[PDB]
Amino acid sequence: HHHHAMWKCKKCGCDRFYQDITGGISEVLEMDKDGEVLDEIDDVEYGDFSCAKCDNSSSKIQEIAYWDEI
Amino acid sequence: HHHHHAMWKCKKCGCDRFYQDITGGISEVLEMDKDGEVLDEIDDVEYGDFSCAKCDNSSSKIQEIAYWDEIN
Ligand SMILES: [Zn+2]
Ligand SMILES: [Zn+2]
Repeated sequence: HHHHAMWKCKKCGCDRFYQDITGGISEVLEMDKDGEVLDEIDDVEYGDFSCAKCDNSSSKIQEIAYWDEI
Repeated sequence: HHHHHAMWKCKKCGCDRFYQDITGGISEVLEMDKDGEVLDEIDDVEYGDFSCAKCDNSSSKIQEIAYWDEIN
């Protein structure tokens, strides 16, 4: 289910991509007297993909990248 | 462990359950499918302001919206 292939930036050839976290919410389950969250349940919203080398970004990886099979 | 030392309580509600906003950070995709779906990811979330789960009393500091009770 892995190592089947790889996406590559259509502009620079990088195969390592980011995904912006747009927002979300944390359900704090435990905190300490000093005020630090120790246990939580996050529900992050994911956003546009980006290229680690050139920053080519879009909502869909397809526009910014191609699938190179191994 | 500090996991039962006590509880924070809203200075308006008395509620002990708080949220923390996610201002948003960056994720690091490590495995994506031919369909374009993320499998493995390393998220670097940036957290924001606490908000009471009832009041909505909110601040960047839990100490401004709540007080620490003590289980003793
Ligand atoms: Zn690129
Ligand atoms: Zn409250």
